[PDB]
Amino acid sequence: VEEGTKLADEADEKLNSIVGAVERINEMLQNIAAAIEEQNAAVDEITTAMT
Amino acid sequence: GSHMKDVQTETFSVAESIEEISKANEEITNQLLGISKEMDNISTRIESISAS
Repeated sequence: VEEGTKLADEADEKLNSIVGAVERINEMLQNIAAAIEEQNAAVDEITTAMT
Repeated sequence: GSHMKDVQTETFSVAESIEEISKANEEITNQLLGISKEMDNISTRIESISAS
């Protein structure tokens, strides 16, 4: 239990650090989704211009 | 007037020539107006291309 509680309290911290880290990935992924709405508006402005 | 029988042949040739030039320079003045409008169409369009 001495080294089971040591490795498990380290596996606690390294897994509660993922619940923030992969949420920081999600926050960046919502910001590229928002950039795709601008590319679609901009390519529609370029397409009516080139026509 | 012996040589007036040639001055009519000459002044006929000038009178028939000058009258062709008189309508031909009006035909050219008409073409210059039509060119001017079509250069303005080119001018207008290269402004629309500049804004595009």
